[PDB]
Amino acid sequence: ITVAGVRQNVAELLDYSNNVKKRNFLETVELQIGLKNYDPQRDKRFSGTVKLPTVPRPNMSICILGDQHDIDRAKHGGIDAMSADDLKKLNKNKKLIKKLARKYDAFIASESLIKQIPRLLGPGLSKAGKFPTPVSHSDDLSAKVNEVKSTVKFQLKKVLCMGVAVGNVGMTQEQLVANIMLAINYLVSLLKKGWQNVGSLTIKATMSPPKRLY
Amino acid sequence: KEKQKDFQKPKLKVGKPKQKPSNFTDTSFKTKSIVVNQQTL
Amino acid sequence: GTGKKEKNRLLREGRTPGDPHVKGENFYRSAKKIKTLNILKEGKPIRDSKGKIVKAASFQSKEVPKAVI
Amino acid sequence: TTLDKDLREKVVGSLVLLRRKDVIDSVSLLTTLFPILISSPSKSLRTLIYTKIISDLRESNAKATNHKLNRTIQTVLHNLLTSDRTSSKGLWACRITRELWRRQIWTDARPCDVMKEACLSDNEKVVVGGCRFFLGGDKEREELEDEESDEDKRQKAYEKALEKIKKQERKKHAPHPLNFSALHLINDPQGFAEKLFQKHLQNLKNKFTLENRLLVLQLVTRLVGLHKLTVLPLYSWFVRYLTPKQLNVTTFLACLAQATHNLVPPDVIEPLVVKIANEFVSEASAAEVAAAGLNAIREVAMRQPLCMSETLLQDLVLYQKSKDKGVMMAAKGLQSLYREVYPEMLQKKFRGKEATMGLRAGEIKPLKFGEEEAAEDIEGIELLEKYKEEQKKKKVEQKLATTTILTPADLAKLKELRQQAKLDKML
RNA sequence: AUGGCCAGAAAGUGGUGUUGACGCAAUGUGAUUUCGCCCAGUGCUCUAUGUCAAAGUGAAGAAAUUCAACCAAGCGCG
RNA sequence: AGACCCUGUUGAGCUUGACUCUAGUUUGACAUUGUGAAAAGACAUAGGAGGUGUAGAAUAGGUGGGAGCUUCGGCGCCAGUG
RNA sequence: GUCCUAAGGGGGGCUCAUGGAGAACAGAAAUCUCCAGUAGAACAAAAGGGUAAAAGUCCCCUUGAUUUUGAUUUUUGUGAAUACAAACCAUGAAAGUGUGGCCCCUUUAGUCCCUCGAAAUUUGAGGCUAGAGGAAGUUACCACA
Repeated sequence: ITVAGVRQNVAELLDYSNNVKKRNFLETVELQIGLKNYDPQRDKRFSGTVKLPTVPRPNMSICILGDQHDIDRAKHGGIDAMSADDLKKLNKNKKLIKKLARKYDAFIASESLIKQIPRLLGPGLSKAGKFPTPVSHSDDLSAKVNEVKSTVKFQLKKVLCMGVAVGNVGMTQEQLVANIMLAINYLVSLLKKGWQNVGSLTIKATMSPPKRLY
Repeated sequence: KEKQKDFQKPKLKVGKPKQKPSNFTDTSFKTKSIVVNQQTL
Repeated sequence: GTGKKEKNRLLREGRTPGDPHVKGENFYRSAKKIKTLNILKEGKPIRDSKGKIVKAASFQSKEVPKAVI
Repeated sequence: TTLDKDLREKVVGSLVLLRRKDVIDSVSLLTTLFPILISSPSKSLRTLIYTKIISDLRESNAKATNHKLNRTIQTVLHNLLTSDRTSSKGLWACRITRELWRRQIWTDARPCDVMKEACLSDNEKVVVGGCRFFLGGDKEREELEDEESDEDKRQKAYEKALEKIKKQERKKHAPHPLNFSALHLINDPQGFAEKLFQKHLQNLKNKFTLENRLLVLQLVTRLVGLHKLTVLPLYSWFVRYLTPKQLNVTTFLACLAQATHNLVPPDVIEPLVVKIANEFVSEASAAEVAAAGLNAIREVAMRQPLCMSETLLQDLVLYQKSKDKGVMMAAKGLQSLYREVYPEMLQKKFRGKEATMGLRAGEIKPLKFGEEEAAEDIEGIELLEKYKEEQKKKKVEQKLATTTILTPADLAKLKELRQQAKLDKML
C-alpha cells in the first residue's frame, strides 16, 4: 500500500469532512480492518496497545478512582474523580456499574485501590473491557491521562473484524498520517503472518463515505 | 522399572483413602444359587 | 489385489508402521493368536553342523543361576 | 411396546429406508422416531432409534447444511429440556448434541445454548451431560490442534539458548490452554458461571456425588480462567476443600489453579496459598503430600504470581534441598517460574545468571497488578531502523514507523534481528 | 440365450448344445425310519456424503511445472 | 549307501490377506463413431432479499464509532429491557 | 501434555552437624548466651575419594559459562579433560586465580563458489562447502549332499 496513496486518501477524507459537508460536532477519523486466513477461536486472540503521537479523541472522558491525594491531584488538574466511599455507596449494583461504564470511557486507578477495584465494582469493568490503568503516587497524573488518551487497543474477538479510532478531523494531515502508520504497523506487527492475514483496510469519519486503502 | 524386588513398598496417593494393610484378612463373600430348570416328570 | 496386501490391511486397521509386527501376522492371525499357536511349535534347540547345541531350547537352559535371598 | 423386537426394529429400519427413497420427509421421520426414543422402555429400540436419528442428521447435512432442520431439532431439544428439569429425558438430547458436535455437523452457538440449559437443570445426569459437553471437548480441540500442527561447548550453549528462545516464542504464540470453541461460543460467560456456582456448588442441599460436583467445578473454573471472569465467593468456597484429608484434593487444587488468573486480586488468592502451604508442606507432612501441595502452589503462582509473599516464596524454594525427588523438582519448578517471572523475591543465591544480569543492568522491571504491555513502538523497530541505516551506509560507501510503511520482508528482517538480539542477550 | 459354466495365443474359434428350467452347470449330504436358535465374525449377495486412478476442466508462470476442484467401479456405509 | 536323529546358499509337491507379479474378469477415458432434438448440473458474473431461547414498543448476524441526524414529520441520545 | 535434569569467577569475614549448662510466657520443639565440638554438616554418590582463617556459609564486584592456534591422554575424525601460546577481560592491596559447575537418506543457505560441454539471460538441475532433521507356513507323498 503506497504512502502517497495514504496521504491522498486522508486528503480527500479531510476535504470532504471539513469543506464539502461538516457535521455539528467533531467527527472521528477511524480505521476498520478485515482479517483473512486466520482462526478466531482455535488460534491466539492477539491483544496490544500502542500510543499515537497525537490524541485521537480529545473529548474522551477519563475517571479517577484513587486515594485522597490522587483526588486532590485530580481536582487540581481539572479531572473528574470518584472515591472508594462512592464505590461502596454504589453497593455492587449492576445497573449503576453499567451506567458508570457507559458514562466514562476510561478509568485510572491508584496502585493502592486497583487491587480493591474488582472487589468494589464486581465484574462490570472487566465485562465492559474498561479495567483501570494503575498509577503511583509519584507519577504525573496529567502525563498518565495523556498516554491513556493517546493509546488505542487491538484485541481479537469472535469475529474477523476490527475497528479503531486513529484521530479526529480537527487535527492536521501529517500527524493524522503518522497516527495511521503507527496503528497499521502495530497491527501488522501483532499479526502472526503480517500482511498475509490482512483482509482489507477502510478509513472514514463518523459520517463519511469510506476510503479503501487496500 | 524392570527391577523385581521381593517386597513392593506401597505408594501413598494423595486425595485417596489409605489402602488396607498387607496382613488384613477380608472375610466378606458373595454367594450365587444354582438352580436346575426342569419341570416335574 | 492391492487391498489384500498386508500394508494396506494395517493402514485400514489403523496400526501405524513402526509398531511391533510379529512374524506370521495376517488377516486371520493376531499377535496373541501367534503367541498361542507357537507354544505348539516350541521345543527345539539350535544346533551346529556337528550336532551340538549352540542355543538352548525353551526352558532347557543349562545355566545355573545365583540362588540367594 | 407390545410388538416383537425384530419386527419393531424392522419397522424403524423400513421407515429410514422410505426416507432414503424420499417417500417420506426427514421432519416426518424424526417426529415419528423422537417420542418413541424418549418414552420407549426398550434399550435396543432406543439405541437403534438414536443411531437412525444421528444417521439421518448426518445424511441431511452431508451435502449442505440444512439450517431449517437443525433449528427445528435444536428447538425441540431445548423444549424437551425446558419442559421438565427433574426428568432424566434430557440426556438423550445431551447425547445427540455430543455426537453432532464431535461429527462437526453442528457448529452454531445454539447447541451451546441448549447444553447451557442442560447444565442449568435439576437432574444430575443432564447436569453432568452438559458439563461433559463443555469439558471433554478439550481433548477433541487438542486433537484438532495436533492435526492443524501436522498440516502446518560454547556453540552447544548458544544452540540451547536459541532452543530456549524458540520455546519462549512458542509460548508467546501457541494455542491457549483451557480453550474450547463451545466455551467461547457461550453467551454471558460470567452469568453462566455465577448461575452454575450458585446452583450446584454453593447449595448444601444438593445431593450430588463428589465426582459430579467436581465436574461442575471444572466447568466453572475453566469458564473463569478462559474468560478472565471475577467470581470472588468461589475462592472462599475452596477454603474448606483445601485440606489433605479431602478426597480428590488433587482435582480441587487443579480446579483452583484453573480458576486463578491475572486479574484476580492477590488479596483473595493469598489465604488459599497460605492454607495450602500450612496443610501440605510442613514437618509432619508426608513427602507425597508436600510434593502435591508444592505442585499446586506452583500452578497457582503460574496463573497469578502476585499472590505469594517473598518470605513464603523463599521458604518454599528452600525445599529443593529436600531428599525427596518429587518435592525437590516441585521446588525447583517454583524457583524457575519466579526466575522468569519475578526474580526479586528470590534470593541472590537462587536467582541464577540471567536474572542477576538483568537486575544489575536494569532491564528487569517489577511486575505489578493491572500492568499491561504499553510498547509505544514495535518490538525490534529500532533494530530494523539500525539495519536500514547500515544498508544505507553500505550503499553510500559503494522514524521507521513514522514515515515508511512496513514491508513484509522488512518485518521478517526485524523479527530475525529481534531473535538475534534475544540470543545475544541470553549469551 | 446379446445367457450360465468351461476351452482357446487369436479367430468370421469351440464344448455343454441335434440343448431350453421334468434342462444344463457347480456343490454338499448320502437307502428307508427318526432328527431348535443366532447374520455375532468371516464369506456370498442387493442398494447421498467419505476414499477416489487415467483422461478431461480451472488458476499462476515465460514455460517446464505446480496448485485446485470434478472424480467410474471397487472399498467404506446401509 | 536301508530306516531314525542332526545340519544345509538345500530341491520339490501343497496351502494361505506372507512378498513381487500374472491369465481371466470388471470399471472409466480416447478412437471405431455418423445424422438430429430435449434436458439439467458446476462455476463465472449482473443483482436482489433475509434473521424470535427469554425479556424488550419491534423479528438483535456481528464489529467500530457516535449525540446528533433530519426529507423537518420525526428519528434520536435519556429512561426501560436485555 | 505440564515439571526437573542444577549459577560459574575473584576477594574478604566466620565455622558446621551435635551435646552439656542457662533465660518471662517457652514446654520435646519458636529466639538468645557460653563451653566442648577433625567434620560425625555441607559441597547435586544416601554409607566412594577430597576439603575448616575452605572446596562449606554470608557479603561486594562480575560474567574465563569469551575468541584464536597447535600439543597430550582416554585410543582417521570427534567429544571430554589436561598444561600452556596470542588477544580481550573480571577480581584482589598484591602474589595470583579464572578457558565452567569438587572428581546412510530427507531438507535449508552460499554476494565473488563451479558446471549444464555452439554463445548469452532467466527458471530448473548437478557438484562443493556449511548447517538442521530422521519377505508366511506345511510335507505321514517326498528328494538330494
